[PDB]
Amino acid sequence: TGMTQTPSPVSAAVGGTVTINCQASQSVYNNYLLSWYQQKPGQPPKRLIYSASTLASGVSSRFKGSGSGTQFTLTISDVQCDDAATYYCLGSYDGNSADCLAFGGGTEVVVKGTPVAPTVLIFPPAADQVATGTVTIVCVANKYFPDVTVTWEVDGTTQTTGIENSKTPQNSADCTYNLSSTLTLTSTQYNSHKEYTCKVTQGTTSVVQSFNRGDC
Amino acid sequence: TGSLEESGGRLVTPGTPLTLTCTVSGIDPNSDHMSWVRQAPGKGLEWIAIIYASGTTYYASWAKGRFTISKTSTTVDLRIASPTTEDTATYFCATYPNYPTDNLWGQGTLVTVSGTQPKAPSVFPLAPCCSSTVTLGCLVKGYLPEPVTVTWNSGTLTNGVRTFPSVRQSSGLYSLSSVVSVTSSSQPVTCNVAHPATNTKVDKTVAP
Amino acid sequence: SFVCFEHKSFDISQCPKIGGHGSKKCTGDAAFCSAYECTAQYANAYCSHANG
Repeated sequence: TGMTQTPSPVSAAVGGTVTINCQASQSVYNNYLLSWYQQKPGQPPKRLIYSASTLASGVSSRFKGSGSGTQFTLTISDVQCDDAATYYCLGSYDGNSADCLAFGGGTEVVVKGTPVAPTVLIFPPAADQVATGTVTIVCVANKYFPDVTVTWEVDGTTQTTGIENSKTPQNSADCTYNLSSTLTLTSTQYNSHKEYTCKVTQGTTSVVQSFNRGDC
Repeated sequence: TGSLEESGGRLVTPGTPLTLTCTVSGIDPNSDHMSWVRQAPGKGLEWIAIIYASGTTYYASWAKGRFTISKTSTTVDLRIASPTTEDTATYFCATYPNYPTDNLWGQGTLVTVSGTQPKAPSVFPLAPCCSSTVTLGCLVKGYLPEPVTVTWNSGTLTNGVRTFPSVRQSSGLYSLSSVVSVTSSSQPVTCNVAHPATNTKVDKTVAP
Repeated sequence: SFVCFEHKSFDISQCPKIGGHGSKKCTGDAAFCSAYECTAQYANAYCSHANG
């Protein structure tokens, strides 16, 4: 009735080994009818393993499955940037007595590659925005790892509202992220202040881009 | 040789019944057990139902009474009797996961259940304040349902493109940005934004 | 019971029963298919009723 996987995130350094655990409250049908899947953003899941330990065709030997009954593990050896993904177990049970098939909740793998400081760009709103009533300023942080935090400042006052962030999935060659942070204000709000600042912090160190409204 | 393709995903209001179709290619009529699976945005995979080669059907305990799975010689269908906003998801079809043959999945079909009416996006250029290399972009704001497609220069510009995942606003509409890194010899770049749901296309040309 | 022929004794519990579960694609004669799923394409095994 309950399938529990390792809590997210699992952080794995490049070249390391990671384990993902799947535990079932009941034994799977015939003890080994358990399969594992990898899902990257924007894609359907891809089967890695079936029968608990048999590698599916096309899949790297770096992936291994073990276990039986109620306890199963997926091991990823020599972890690469391309292994950044969410991994799921899938159990089989008697369909008359339980769910015929049941997925675990998923376990995200974050791959720790070489650290890199972000560069930051800021984009003032296009002139045609202001007449619509709503203004949207976009700040971008390029090609960075590990995670950053973004703070927005207008005339030195830190913004607490109207901020939305969107992060690309880890690059499969170098493990880096890209982030887009958007500050949405009304036109009168936007036309009340002069300086717009986006500050991207990575650990202790901070990178800033600013523009002055109606200035270039 | 085998493949699957889901269709029928669209924006509907709550309670509007909806049928989704999985078209099967290169696989014999009664040689696999076909499931439907869904995934809500940002959430895990949820198994919904299965139809065996024999015609036998099972449903997830939560799905029983709300979903009907059926099949023909070339398709597998899923009827969603009374959708709610909680049923918003990508719906996938898949072959039986314990067989040693390739486990096939389609690309999925996107179902959106909402009271809010479909809306075309507004597209605005992103340029730095007025260099050997420069980053330019397009802000695609205020659309429903997903998806939109964004290409640059009719698909000819692909180097150094980054399109951020969409974010859902408090309003219930979606927004995203795409940026591209180009050199000074680049003529102004054009983002081609398309929204299939409203049959809308916007080309916005962007220059330093 | 059944006699099973394997493409590369065979463990018939690997063949899903009707509405059941298993790890091998099996097909067979009319008696086998009355109790088991019969999936001929890419079948691992063929099972027929044992006389005697």
